[PDB]
Amino acid sequence: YSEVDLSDYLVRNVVEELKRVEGVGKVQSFGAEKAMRIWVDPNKLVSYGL
Amino acid sequence: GATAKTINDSVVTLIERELSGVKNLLYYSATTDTSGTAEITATFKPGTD
Amino acid sequence: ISTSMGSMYINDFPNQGRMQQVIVQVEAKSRMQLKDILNLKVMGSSGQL
Repeated sequence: YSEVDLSDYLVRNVVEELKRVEGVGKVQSFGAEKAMRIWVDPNKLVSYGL
Repeated sequence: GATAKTINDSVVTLIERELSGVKNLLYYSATTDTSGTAEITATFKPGTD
Repeated sequence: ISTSMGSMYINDFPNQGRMQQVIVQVEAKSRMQLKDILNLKVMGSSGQL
């Protein structure tokens, strides 16, 4: 599993359940959940007038 | 005008993730029906204003 | 200029049963040096770019 998979799992199934413990005040996750990324090429856009 | 699944995936969990962080919380629960209404109940520890 | 460097969030999609964000951003290679931003083209009154 890569870093993205680990961060996604941590956000999905750990952070919320890890804050159910009594005494836990704040949880700061140094990771991000998965998302759909569209990396656009402006040069290809201009060639199509978009 | 939405199914119970749509209101559960798009509303209940999103609001619940933040609800999990309130102080003095004993437990939380959520319910969704086909009527289109979602109801969340948050019970707090005894002695909480 | 406004949409050449930063990310834009549009809406959510279902990934394996969870609502996850959809982000549209310019390709990394095209947002690295001032030349990349200064190479952006717009159409004027004439057909030339």
